[PDB]
Amino acid sequence: IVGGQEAPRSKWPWQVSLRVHGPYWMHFCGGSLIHPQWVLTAAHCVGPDVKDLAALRVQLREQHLYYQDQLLPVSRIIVHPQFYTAQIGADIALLELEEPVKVSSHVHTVTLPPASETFPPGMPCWVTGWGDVDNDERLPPPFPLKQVKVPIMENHICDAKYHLGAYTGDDVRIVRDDMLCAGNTRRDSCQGDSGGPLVCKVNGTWLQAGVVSWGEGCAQPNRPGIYTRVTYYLDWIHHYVP
Amino acid sequence: IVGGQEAPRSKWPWQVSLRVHGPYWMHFCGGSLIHPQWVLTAAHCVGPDVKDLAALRVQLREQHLYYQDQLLPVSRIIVHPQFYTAQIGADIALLELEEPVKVSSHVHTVTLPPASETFPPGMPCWVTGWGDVDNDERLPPPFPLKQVKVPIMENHICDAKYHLGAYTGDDVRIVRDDMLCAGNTRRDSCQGDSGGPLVCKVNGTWLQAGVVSWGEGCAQPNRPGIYTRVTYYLDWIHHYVP
Amino acid sequence: IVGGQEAPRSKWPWQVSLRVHGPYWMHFCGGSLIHPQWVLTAAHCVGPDVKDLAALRVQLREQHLYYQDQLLPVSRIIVHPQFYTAQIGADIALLELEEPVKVSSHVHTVTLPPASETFPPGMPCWVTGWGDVDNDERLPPPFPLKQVKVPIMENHICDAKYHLGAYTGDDVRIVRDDMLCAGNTRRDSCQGDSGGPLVCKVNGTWLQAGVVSWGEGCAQPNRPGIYTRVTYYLDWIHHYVP
Amino acid sequence: IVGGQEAPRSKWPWQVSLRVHGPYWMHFCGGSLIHPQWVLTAAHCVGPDVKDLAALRVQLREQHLYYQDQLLPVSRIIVHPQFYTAQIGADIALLELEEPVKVSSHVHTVTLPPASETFPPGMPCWVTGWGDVDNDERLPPPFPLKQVKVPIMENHICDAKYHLGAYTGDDVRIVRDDMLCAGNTRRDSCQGDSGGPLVCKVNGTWLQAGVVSWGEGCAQPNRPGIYTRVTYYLDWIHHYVP
Ligand SMILES: NCc1cccc(C2CCN(C(=O)c3cncc(CCc4ccccc4)c3)CC2)c1
Ligand SMILES: NCc1cccc(C2CCN(C(=O)c3cncc(CCc4ccccc4)c3)CC2)c1
Ligand SMILES: NCc1cccc(C2CCN(C(=O)c3cncc(CCc4ccccc4)c3)CC2)c1
Ligand SMILES: NCc1cccc(C2CCN(C(=O)c3cncc(CCc4ccccc4)c3)CC2)c1
Repeated sequence: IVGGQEAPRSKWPWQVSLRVHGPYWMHFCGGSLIHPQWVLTAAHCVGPDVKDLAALRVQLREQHLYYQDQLLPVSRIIVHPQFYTAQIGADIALLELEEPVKVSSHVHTVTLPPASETFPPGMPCWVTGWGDVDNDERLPPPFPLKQVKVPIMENHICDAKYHLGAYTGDDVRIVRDDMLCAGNTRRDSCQGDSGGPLVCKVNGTWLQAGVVSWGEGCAQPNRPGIYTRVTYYLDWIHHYVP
Repeated sequence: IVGGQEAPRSKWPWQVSLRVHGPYWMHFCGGSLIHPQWVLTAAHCVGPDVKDLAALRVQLREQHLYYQDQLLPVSRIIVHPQFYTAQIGADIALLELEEPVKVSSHVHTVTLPPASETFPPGMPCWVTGWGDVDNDERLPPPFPLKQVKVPIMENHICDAKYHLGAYTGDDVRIVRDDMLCAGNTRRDSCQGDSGGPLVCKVNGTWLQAGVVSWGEGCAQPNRPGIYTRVTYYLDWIHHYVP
Repeated sequence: IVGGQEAPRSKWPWQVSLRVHGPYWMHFCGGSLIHPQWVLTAAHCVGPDVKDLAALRVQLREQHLYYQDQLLPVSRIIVHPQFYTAQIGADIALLELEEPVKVSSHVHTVTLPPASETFPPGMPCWVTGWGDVDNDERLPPPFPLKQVKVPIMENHICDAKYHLGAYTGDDVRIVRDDMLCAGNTRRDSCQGDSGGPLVCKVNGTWLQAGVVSWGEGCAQPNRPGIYTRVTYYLDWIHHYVP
Repeated sequence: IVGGQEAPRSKWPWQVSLRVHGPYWMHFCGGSLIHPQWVLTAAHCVGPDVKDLAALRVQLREQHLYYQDQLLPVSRIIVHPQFYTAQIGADIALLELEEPVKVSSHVHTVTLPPASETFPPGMPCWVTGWGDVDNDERLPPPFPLKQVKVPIMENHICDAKYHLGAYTGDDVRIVRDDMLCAGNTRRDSCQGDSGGPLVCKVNGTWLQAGVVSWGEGCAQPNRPGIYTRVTYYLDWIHHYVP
């Protein structure tokens, strides 16, 4: 997270951290609990090449990374078949936990938006995670969960901005229909935040609008962060999670 | 260049090296002289973001990099408008030299192929360059030009090979129509070879069948090197090169 | 600390962490409370060149680094004058806290030995710290205070081992007289543990035998860890600590 | 070499490059030919631990490193028995080439000073080598041999300068009697240059005053380069070298 602040212990109960096995169980991406038994993440975090299930762990909300670890096993990794890279799209994936989670005031699911949600500029939206604080800048220890309120920019506008300073033809889409943009040069997502959520407060209720996906750097001029648009994959999500 | 060998001084008179301004004039991509005044290269070497002509220089066929440089200014950098990433394709570009090269026996153009040339499996082709001798293994000094013969593989088979060990849907194209595959786990192009030439001897003439573009690692199982298919872009090339 | 285990919360009440300001108050060396107002560390940790006092802070016994920091200012940095490098000797320094520690049952001073104390082989000695767990292997998060029981070795047997595989003359002393040896290829202190304590239980009492100084790598064959002999520098210490 | 410039081809016939075996015969230290069959160098380049002779190669004078190699095998490595670290002293060594060198104009020996030579405060002395052009800054390719003229600084004046801004006692010498100082904040030797010669022209004859050995950084305020005083080790050298 570039900008923002440490989340209060009371915010973002659905946030999780993905851990890969090695010298220690290192965090590599974020995610969200969208069902007692399913975590929503970004496909690039776990693909496109097939990974070893035994080398992965899910960690639920934690105010400080690694300090109160209760690693959970995963029985399935479901990656969207249309995925190869985040620029092409379909950067979305599911982790079915070996066991369901006992919900809490501190840890519970996040609501997926209705299929018609669009999230126009102006909506209060926050992206959260334990990722870098700036290009090539690691989140220092104790690794507090960070949050930052980011502005949503219309797709067609964001697309045109990505073409700024590039050789790419104005009529060839960079920011696709299944993607969403948010952030400016002071507020953004960054490596390590990938797979986590972008949530907006809609009608007195938090809705997960996107999944941290990619972008040209973090907080750079004319390069807002790109998120996998949740609405574009509800059909797919629902094939697996109740 | 993975495997293969240092190239005889009389072979590959069209090879060029692209240099960026810095502590010194560092090699960052290969190229190929296709007209006394034009260099063919890979778009990802100079894009998708536009860079400053002043930071770029072109070095003609040299046996040992940096050994006896004779840098040449560039007047125009022309990138195919359909380019954004190598996985998406259209990874091709043209560099206009401020001045037309005096062709000799040691340095001259390579022939472009006719739109019909498919270059099927079994054709003798060589990739040349000064890139890494293996994944994360730099070409050691005195940095000699390397060559390695590579077996070509039909697009459809190469594409399916790339699905082996991957979550990508079998019906989702990974290797595209504007690309060409060649190489194995012991002979391949690699980082730093990008933008250079893949030439096949066709009925008496060396023709440039491809532009080194990308792949998953170098000489990795089921991951041959991917090249931009020169025939596909012949129309685009001729719109600028006489 | 190489080998050993995370230390229970009750043991090592004297352990302290030294911190330098940067993105965060990063730990860089060990240290030990020898008086409510004085911390004993290694000269190499804070020397030989003069450093800005506003750049240093001290942390008393903390189970996991960074977790619950209570950073303490420092008034004075006293380095043995005969110190230049650890191989030469006199790797010992004193830190004067801005004010006395409210000594408690959990965090309190360690006892310095008598000048006559020798701490001979087969003795029960221990080293504690937050340093690397192996050569080029940082203590993983959440960084718990580690401890390891190490076997003391006579200074001359140690010097002999250090000459094995080296050009240095047999008659030339590597392990000097103001130094002490402990450890093997399975247990040893390492970078990050410098300045920390080596304590030995003598007739029902814990006595600080040395301060982590140097060695060739950590837990390497024929290369026991080398400590600054505290008995050697008592007059200097007493000259400052009441 | 910090500051200075490339050496004309005619100068420094005695300079040599020491190579270690790896992906390629990598340069690691400089050296000087003092006998058709003997090379003078620093002991820290090849010690304190004993090295594998099959892994070492010597390269006589080269305008450009690696471009026209002709590696010569070594039959013996003589490290001064008093050596352990460069701050302690005796940073000198001898390599005996397997075969006597065919001496000429382009490449021949350097003259060692008489037992009493002194080299007074501020003399035209030169240091040469293929090392870093600055702290953490490498010699870019094609790695031309650099030269730079450096002022001598009497040892007492130098030692005092090393004490400025340092804790070490004024009566404890850092710059030792078997050492010599040269250089300033704009001209100096650096990592990679170690083992190479420092020559001072006295009465038409170029004499080697020292061996590049150590210092605090390169060309740092109040920290001139430190060299092993040749005159101090003449007897030891002649015990081996005719
Ligand atoms: N702030 C949003 C965000 C969130 C999480 C991770 C990233 C990271 C994605 C990878 N990345 C690239 O710049 C990047 C990597 N690969 C491809 C591209 C697009 C093409 C490109 C390449 C080079 C220059 C310009 C444009 C961009 C760093 C930020 C970005
Ligand atoms: N052997 C031919 C060749 C020639 C020149 C350069 C490369 C390099 C391209 C970048 N590269 C990647 O692995 C790579 C980088 N970005 C994206 C992908 C595709 C998606 C992917 C990512 C991670 C794992 C599997 C697949 C692959 C290293 C080799 C390869
Ligand atoms: N396991 C004991 C221990 C405890 C704390 C810190 C260290 C570190 C000191 C620095 N270090 C060196 O190898 C080292 C650094 N500088 C100098 C020397 C002595 C000379 C030398 C150099 C190279 C090889 C052999 C001998 C050794 C790593 C371990 C070691
Ligand atoms: N310009 C002279 C010269 C020539 C060749 C190589 C070096 C290198 C020696 C190692 N080095 C150190 O800074 C260095 C390494 N270890 C020990 C010391 C002395 C003690 C010291 C350490 C840190 C700060 C101040 C003083 C200094 C880099 C330059 C320096």
